[PDB]
Amino acid sequence: TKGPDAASKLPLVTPHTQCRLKLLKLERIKDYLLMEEEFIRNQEQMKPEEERSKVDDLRGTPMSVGTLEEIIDDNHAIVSTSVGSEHYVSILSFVDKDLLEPGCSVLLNHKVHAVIGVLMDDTDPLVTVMKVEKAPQETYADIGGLDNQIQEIKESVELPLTHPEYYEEMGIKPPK
Amino acid sequence: PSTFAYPAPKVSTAVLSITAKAKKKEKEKEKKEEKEPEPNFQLLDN
Amino acid sequence: ELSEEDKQLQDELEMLVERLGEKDTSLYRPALEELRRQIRSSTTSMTSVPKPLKFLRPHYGKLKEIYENMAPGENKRFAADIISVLAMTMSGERECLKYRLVGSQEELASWGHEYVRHLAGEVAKEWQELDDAEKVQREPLLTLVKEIVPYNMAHNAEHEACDLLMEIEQVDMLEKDIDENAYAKVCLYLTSCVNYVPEPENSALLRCALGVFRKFSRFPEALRLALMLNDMELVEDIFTSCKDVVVQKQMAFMLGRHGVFLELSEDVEEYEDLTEIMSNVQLNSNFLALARELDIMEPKVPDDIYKTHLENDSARMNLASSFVNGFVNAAFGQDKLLTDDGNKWLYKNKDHGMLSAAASLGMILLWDVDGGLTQIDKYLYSSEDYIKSGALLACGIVNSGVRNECDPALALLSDYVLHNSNTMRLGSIFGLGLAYAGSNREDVLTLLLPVMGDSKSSMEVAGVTALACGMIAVGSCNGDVTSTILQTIMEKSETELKDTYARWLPLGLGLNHLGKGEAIEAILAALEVVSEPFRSFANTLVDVCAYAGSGNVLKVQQLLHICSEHFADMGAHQGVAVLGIALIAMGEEIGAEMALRTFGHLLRYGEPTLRRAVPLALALISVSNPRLNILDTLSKFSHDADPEVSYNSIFAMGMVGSGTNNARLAAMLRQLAQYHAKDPNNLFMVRLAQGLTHLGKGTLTLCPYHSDRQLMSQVAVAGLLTVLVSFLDVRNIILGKSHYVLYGLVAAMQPRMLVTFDEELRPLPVSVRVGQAVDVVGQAGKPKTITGFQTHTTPVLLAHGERAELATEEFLPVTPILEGFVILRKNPNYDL
Repeated sequence: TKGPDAASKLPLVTPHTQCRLKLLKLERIKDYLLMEEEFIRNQEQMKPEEERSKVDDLRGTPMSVGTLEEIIDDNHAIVSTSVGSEHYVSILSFVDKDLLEPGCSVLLNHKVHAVIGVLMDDTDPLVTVMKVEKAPQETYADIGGLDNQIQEIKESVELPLTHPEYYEEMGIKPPK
Repeated sequence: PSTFAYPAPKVSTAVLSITAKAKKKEKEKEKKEEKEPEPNFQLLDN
Repeated sequence: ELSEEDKQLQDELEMLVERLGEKDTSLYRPALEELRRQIRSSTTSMTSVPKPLKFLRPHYGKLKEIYENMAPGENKRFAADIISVLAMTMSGERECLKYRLVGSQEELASWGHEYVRHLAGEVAKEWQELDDAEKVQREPLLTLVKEIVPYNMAHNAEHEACDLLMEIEQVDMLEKDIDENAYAKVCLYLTSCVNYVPEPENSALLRCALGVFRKFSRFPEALRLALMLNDMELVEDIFTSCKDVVVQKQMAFMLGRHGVFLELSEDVEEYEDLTEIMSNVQLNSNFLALARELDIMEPKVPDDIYKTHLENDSARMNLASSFVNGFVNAAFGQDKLLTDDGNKWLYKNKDHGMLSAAASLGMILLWDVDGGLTQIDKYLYSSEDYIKSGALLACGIVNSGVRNECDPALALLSDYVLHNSNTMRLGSIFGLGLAYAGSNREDVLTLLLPVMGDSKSSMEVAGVTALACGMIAVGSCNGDVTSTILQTIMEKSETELKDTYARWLPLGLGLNHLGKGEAIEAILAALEVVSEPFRSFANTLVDVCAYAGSGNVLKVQQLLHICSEHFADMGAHQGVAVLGIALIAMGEEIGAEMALRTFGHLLRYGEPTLRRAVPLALALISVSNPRLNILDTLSKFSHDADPEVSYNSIFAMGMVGSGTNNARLAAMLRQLAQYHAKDPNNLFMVRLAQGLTHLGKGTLTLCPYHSDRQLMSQVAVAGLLTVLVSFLDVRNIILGKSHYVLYGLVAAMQPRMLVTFDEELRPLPVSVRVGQAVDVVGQAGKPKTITGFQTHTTPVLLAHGERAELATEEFLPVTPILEGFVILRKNPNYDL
């Protein structure tokens, strides 16, 4: 459970009448943003090895990604190449014999196929674009009326996350 | 004209909100705080 | 192209511009009169593109020069008006402004709303470009702002009206032009703009916006601002000017809720009631009163909170057991473990364990100098008299947040502040600081003076000692206390500094300088004497305490630099630095929410020392505020590998959920307990986090902000700072011998309630539509300040960020902002 990767919404500037209260609030957001950029950039510059470097030498470049299918011994597993073939590759020490699970997408050495790393987070590009990063900009105050419809849609998707006590204290399972 | 021969031996972010106002007010605080005889006559041994 | 009307108008204007070629007598008066009519007619119309300005694309060079020669009298001026109006459409500001400056006067209203505003901008543009080098240009520009500002006041353009004055740097006139139907719009605007505005304009705005509240006899509103500027004199005048006792009574209840005490002269009627109200003696009766309606008088026990049934006696966990029986049942007036068999309970705590348990005895019963002090009669004189510090903190803690005329804290504590035993003194100075936090009383401050110079006092005695003095003179920059602190801080030796408890000495310096960044230039000057690291460390930490809640992006940029640096004597300076951003930025919501992003970056791109402070930093940003994004952020680091980050994240969660009874935070807290069951250090504080999340069964908030989150509570910001910085080194301080420091929060502990009373103080249950507060700034009319309405029958509880409005027009509250205790005046207008 990586946790909720909620959208990234910059705070909201209201007044909207284009008054100086608006300019100041946008400036404050900009000021911290300029400050925040400063830390990111000034962290790479202000910021000026012998263990991992050995590992990267065993792996080499590139590293194939096939699907694990069986952990024969502790140091042997059968990995299916990216074409649907099979291979009785060797499980090296640096790999974690724990995260290695049947069905997991394993990183394979290119010359002599041998499990070298477990590639979690291999979700398709076709579903990793399905995730909303930049939150839309229409707050519940932009929707007029629909108070009966909104409440119905706020008791299944918002409330069951803020005040879970109400539902579990009553025996319901939040409408889903 | 001279001698020769033997040779040799972050960023300030804008923050334009109050950067200038502080700096322009800071300067005000600052105001309140306030060969002709050369070698070529080288005395050189043989 | 054009039409018969448009093409002809192009010619008619074209003829008029052309006819000014020569010096004919019937060419200057006649033509300029025509341009005056056509330009005036179109410009003083609907927003229609000013056809005269679109057709008229001529050059003024011929008329500008002859302007001088051609009748420098009226005929000269007339040309200026025609060229001036044509300038606003084009980009000739300097000339565009100076034409109305020198040309014909007439009146601004005659041209058009669009023109007026454009002159408004240029006037502000010129005034800003005009420095103190010469006022000769200022008198004319100042004259313009005399007329234009009244123009906006009438035309719903107060925003531009306030905006226009703010640009000039001078905003006095609003006092004389605000109408009974405008002060709300103008007064609200300044209060909203004041926070963002930098020094010293922000301070000037507060008084001016405060002044406007004066001209229309809206006394309670003047109170909120008066404290915002944190200047007592203006408070005393309003105190004096309030010929109405009822307003006098209320403005004392807001004076009390802020913890502000002004010696009341006997000339003021009902001095005892005002003194008792200001002394906060009536608070205990309400709090117990609140409980009886809410039905929460029954005390809780640690076992139920932890819910041992669902999960799949060391001295430490006993402390966590002792603490939870503090905060959780604190201020309820009764505990089921620390009041009956306490001798048995404490005896299973070794020294510092006894200290913590005894202190909770006083925090279990706050705001009762009698009941608590009588619940303070079975331990302190313990066979292990070491626990005397424990009840001394309880002795001091009980007096914290209140003031009794009999001065109990000094009496009992004084006789033991000189007690030779080091532990006996720890409770004395610390407990005393809690009791009189922000009192600034010269006696207690003086009596605390020898503690600094008492060499026999151990460093741990000293560190609390400087902290104790700071908590008393918080936000006043007391010359005597500052001198004592400033004199004491210099004398410190280098070797003795290297200890952790010396980390507290600078803290006391700042706590005296909370909320005044102008006077901290000197205090940072004096500290330069001492040698590093603590010279730099104190400098930063003293720097932070100066700018508590200022919203100064400059200091934040300065503070962010320190955290940004990548260096052990440099890491203490960093750790206080990250906590610096949290304190400075936590005034405005716009900035404060942004500091979260900066905090997050400091964790992924941070280093050991920084990563420990970030979990604490988030704690101050959203105290008693279960924002899901922040609470989630603490969790994902709640399992971190570094023990310090894991603890700090767990403590932050406790603060963020302090008194909120957030079920998710509890469920999140419970799951962590199972994960960290092995490590006593984590389990102790994760259990502690569950303790803070139930502060007063949720009937309290440590939020340092009152008055719609606008009025800062100075004494409060002192407390949280002590524990938070003290948490900058948890293992030596928290995990070490100093479990008692967690009682530092008791200074800011306040109640959150919605009990409505009749005019006679009887609970008047009034339908109060209470929901998320929504800003009314910039919204025309009577905008609804409450959204997500949920009608509650008062008394009611307002989770942080909530506002309550009297849904019945039967009553007209004396103070506009319904927080704390409000005197509801029966509406004379309402008719049954």
